[PDB]
Amino acid sequence: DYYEVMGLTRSANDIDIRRAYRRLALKYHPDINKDGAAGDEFLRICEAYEVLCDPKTKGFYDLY
Amino acid sequence: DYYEVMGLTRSANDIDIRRAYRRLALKYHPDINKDGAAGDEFLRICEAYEVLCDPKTKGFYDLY
Amino acid sequence: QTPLYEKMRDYAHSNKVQELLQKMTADLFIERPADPVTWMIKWLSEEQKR
Amino acid sequence: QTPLYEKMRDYAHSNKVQELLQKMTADLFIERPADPVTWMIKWLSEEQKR
Amino acid sequence: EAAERRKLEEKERRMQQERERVERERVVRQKVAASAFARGYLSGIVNTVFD
Amino acid sequence: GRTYCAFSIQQSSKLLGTVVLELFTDIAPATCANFIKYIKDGYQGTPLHRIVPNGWVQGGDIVDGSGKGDPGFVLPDETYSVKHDAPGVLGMATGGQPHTANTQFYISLSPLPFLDGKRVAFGRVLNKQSLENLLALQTLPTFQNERPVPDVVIASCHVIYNP
Amino acid sequence: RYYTPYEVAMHNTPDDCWVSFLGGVYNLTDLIKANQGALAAPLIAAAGQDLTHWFDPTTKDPKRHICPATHIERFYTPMGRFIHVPPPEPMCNWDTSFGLPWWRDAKKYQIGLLSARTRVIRVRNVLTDQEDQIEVPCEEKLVEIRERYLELNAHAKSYTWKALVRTHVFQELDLNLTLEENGVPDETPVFEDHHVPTDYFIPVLHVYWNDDL
Repeated sequence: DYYEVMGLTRSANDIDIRRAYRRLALKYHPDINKDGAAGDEFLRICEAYEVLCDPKTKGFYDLY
Repeated sequence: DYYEVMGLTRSANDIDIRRAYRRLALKYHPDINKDGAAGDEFLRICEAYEVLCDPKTKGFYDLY
Repeated sequence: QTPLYEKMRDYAHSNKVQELLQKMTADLFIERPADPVTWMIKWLSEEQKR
Repeated sequence: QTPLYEKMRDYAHSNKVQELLQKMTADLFIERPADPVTWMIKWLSEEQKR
Repeated sequence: EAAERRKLEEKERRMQQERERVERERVVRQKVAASAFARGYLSGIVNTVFD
Repeated sequence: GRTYCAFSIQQSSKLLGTVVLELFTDIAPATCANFIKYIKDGYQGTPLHRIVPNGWVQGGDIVDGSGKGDPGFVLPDETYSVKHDAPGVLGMATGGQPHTANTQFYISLSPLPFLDGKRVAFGRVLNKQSLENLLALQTLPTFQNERPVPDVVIASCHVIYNP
Repeated sequence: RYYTPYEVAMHNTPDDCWVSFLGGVYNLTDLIKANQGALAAPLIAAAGQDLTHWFDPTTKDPKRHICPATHIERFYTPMGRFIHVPPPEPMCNWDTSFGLPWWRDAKKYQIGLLSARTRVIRVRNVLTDQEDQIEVPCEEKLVEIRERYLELNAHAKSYTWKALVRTHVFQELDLNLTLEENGVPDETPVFEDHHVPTDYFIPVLHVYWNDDL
């Protein structure tokens, strides 16, 4: 899901999403995290934050 | 006055009050409508509906 | 995390398993048996020929 | 929402079949056989023995 | 036990460094803001003077 | 020229009001016949089950009195001709699927456009006193999950003005 | 007691269903057992999930709104109609004889209490060197930390604990005081706020042996 990948829950706030993306995308960035199982993880982190940082897309996803 | 901001005639059913609130709010919400005038109008609508929804407060205001 | 889920997503969203499961569930709902497990045994037995 | 559709939803969402499906799919995505038709047969045969 | 105490001391030193980093980040952001705003308002002031 | 029937509403040995109803014996005759046969034998102590604030006052179960279906009869769907647009429209209620109607009845308390064509409406309230009695029954002191905390009961029920 | 979110996640099946909402962990198994229809679907599909978004804080009932179709106020149930929710229109099968909604019947359907936060403790067995990271609620007495660690050593009761309390010296820890009272602070918020990985430093608990027989 777009939520579990960030680690948050379904009732996360806006600051909650900011903090979750902050830590998860400073832990998995290619220039910082050299290698591992961090190829798909960073891409889904970016996609989840992009979906969940805009209220219209966020709500449209939440209903479906 | 309160019935004037939503175009209420002091003789309309509660259903019409609900429709007025829904329509005006969804047209005037601060998110959907980037407009400070819309923001203060939405504030007025929220206060008016809050004081016009409760039957006890409805009578308390009507006696004024 | 992404690796454990991806290994299962890639398996489960591949055609053989998915359009086996969908037809099995469809026929299970159509038949409405008392005990589903032996009915699925049967259905898989006479579907193994195909 | 004809009485058939409602009856199917009641059967589809029942406890027995839904938990059985959840169990089977979890086990199948664990083992990951390249021929799920036969693995399902053996798995259901061993389940039915209990 | 000595290894653990050394590790904890290292963590404390790193956290002191990070607090210094955050403080100077805030200070430089304030510097750049207080230059940009000053220019962007003196522009309007001198435009009004010309008018 | 229609038939008329009345019943009383009482909460915990306190008379809360009375209501009189006209029955559309010219629009849906069989539904009125069943309703009068059950108000003559039944409804004498059946609680008001479901009470929606701006919706309807429901109730009238017989064998259980608490909202589960009853055996012994099933009522077919007669007619969708009376339209739910004004308060005080008495009608019968059934499951989602038609031709399962039972003694469960409901009286509207607001315009209800969606119900038109789904529920058999075959009566009306007669005056303003009864409608005000229902509208006052809305704001009981405490009612838990859409049921009055004490038993709001039909104490009496009778038929007047017609055979 | 208490439960980490992952611990709640372990039970997701119509045979053992646990849900966490409003800080409470609920074992809804007997509900799903007694109400097996299309009513049980929206919470079966969220077995082991976090259900706080359904409800609101001010009252324990689910969120409500003015229904657009009928204009009558009723529960907002986008997921679907869960058990103990009335139908939108007057039906003939929804009884109201039952006592209390399951989100209000805490005494019969609540076990334990959900942890608002969790932390990572690195436990080190000093006799036989065996490091182990573990996650425990950030507010729990050392007795239940020992209970969590009992799955690592079946003889952890005989062992004695020690922590790098403050300079800094490895000192004894009282069992009835939580990890925060005993002087083992939590710094992951500062770690995050200062761009330091939350797995860079972990607080450490040494576990010495106490000879017995």
